[PDB]
Amino acid sequence: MQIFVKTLTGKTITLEVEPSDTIENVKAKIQDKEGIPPDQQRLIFAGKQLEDGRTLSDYNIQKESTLHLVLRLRGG
Amino acid sequence: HMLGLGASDFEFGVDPSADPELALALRVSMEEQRQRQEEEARRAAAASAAEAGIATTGTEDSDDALLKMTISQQEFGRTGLPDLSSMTEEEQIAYAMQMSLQGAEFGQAESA
Repeated sequence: MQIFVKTLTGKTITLEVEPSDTIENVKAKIQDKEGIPPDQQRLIFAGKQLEDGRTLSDYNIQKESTLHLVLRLRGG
Repeated sequence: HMLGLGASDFEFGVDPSADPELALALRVSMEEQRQRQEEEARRAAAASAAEAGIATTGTEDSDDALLKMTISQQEFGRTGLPDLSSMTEEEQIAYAMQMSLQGAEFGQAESA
């Protein structure tokens, strides 16, 4: 399943993932494509933040879905 | 299990004033849903108004009868010639009104 991810810079990345893939695996995929650490990557959709322990399908995320990626800073 | 209670700490302990990255990310996702809820809300307004609105009957008791009875007295009147001696003021009116209601473009246009 291919999906799009828009970052705070209006940049949209198209990656290939599955519905059973967890948000943690999706963050690692964005890192290999750009180079950002998965620990600082945040996936937010429909106004709700996705949990690394949850899978894309759990958030009704289907192909062509556009997720929002944010850069988490060091805050405790 | 613990005394951390992580429930209303993200929607109050930090709020959007703690990070515009979280307030902007939720403002872009909520906006995309509204544009879809409306475009989808009205999309059904036309799918239900056309199926459960115009797709219904009304009051057509003699629909073809008006088409046959009217063309029955007008067709039998005219055949191999414009028989007007038999057409009354209404029978002739049906013939004069039939050729006048075919397309009244103007009626007054010869010299200028």
